[PDB]
Amino acid sequence: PQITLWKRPLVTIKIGGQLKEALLDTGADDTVLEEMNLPGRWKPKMIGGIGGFIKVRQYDQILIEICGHKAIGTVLVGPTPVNVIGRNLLTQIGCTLNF
Amino acid sequence: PQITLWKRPLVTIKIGGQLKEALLDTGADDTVLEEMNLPGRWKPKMIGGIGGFIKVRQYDQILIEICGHKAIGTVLVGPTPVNVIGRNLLTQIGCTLNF
Ligand SMILES: CCC(CC)CN(C[C@@H](O)[C@H](Cc1ccccc1)NC(=O)O[C@H]1CO[C@H]2OCC[C@H]21)S(=O)(=O)c1ccc(OC)cc1
Repeated sequence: PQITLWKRPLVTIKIGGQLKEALLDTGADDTVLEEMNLPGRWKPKMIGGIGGFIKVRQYDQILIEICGHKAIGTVLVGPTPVNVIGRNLLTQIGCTLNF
Repeated sequence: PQITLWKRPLVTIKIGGQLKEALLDTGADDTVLEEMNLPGRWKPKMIGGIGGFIKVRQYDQILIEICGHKAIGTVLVGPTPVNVIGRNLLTQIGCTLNF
């Protein structure tokens, strides 16, 4: 689809078999989701944003469907203000910026 | 143009008579720029992201050119680690997300 930006580009995602709403975020290198349960192993990591750094759990090679498009990649879980889909997954679904 | 997301979507902007690099950021409601001593009145504001909130100065009706596309709107100035062009201006230059 072509998504205009008068509203937040929020979309439905499927991860761990569960539906969620997430923000398509071209300013995020990484995908960061709010606290949730995911199966498999994870590693503790740090990630920094506009206000400083937070502790996240890093899940690698996670299946996630974004607005009907499949991706498999790294998902960070932690106290982010909102679920964000970052460039690591936006590239996989073929998302580009156009003006 | 079309911008892929293999790397950060950095572009040159002109604001306050200065050229700077800034992210085209679909996840930013507002535009947030590195500390700069703009003239005119402003209003205090706090904006939150990963890590928490930062204090910024809100300037209204600021002229800003993004890849040769002119815009005018609100710009927030403060200790951000990166310049981000938010949806308030991305809509003015006709920017969409496409996949
Ligand atoms: C609330 C959603 C999101 C935070 C997630 C908001 N951000 C825009 C993002 O694009 C920032 C913009 C941003 C980019 C880089 C450094 C600071 C901020 N990116 C970001 O935090 O990404 C992190 C996750 O992936 C990593 O790659 C970048 C940092 C990591 S922001 O910078 O904090 C922000 C911008 C405008 C605003 O107006 C009300 C309020 C908050």
